[PDB]
Amino acid sequence: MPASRYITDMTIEELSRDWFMLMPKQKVEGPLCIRIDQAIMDKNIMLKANFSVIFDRLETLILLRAFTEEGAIVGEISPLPSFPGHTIEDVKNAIGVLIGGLERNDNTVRVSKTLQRFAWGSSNENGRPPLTLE
Repeated sequence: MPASRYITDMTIEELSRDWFMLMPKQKVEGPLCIRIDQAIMDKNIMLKANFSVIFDRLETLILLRAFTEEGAIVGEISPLPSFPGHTIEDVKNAIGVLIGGLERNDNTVRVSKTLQRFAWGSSNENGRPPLTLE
């Protein structure tokens, strides 16, 4: 087997940090459950992830986290433990569903340097349905 690399893009300190959603919205996207908080607006947020790597691409996502430049965890993409054999194809879409929710809320988000060159790249999700009024 070729050597499998591990990206510790986000720290164990903040990975093991307890948090909640004040406006919880649960999207399921394949083997990856997307956490969307509808209240988090006007924030500068970063899409960070720890994962295994093979052939210089994302092999299996261990965990993905969305948190502000404040450090406050406002969202997450939790890989379901009952699915240990998922592809980078699943992950790149999942990142963009999380981002899509952040876009609706009107934040300012950026994807991690790692996720950009591994998963995101050319195949990037785009779009924001505006939060309509009555």
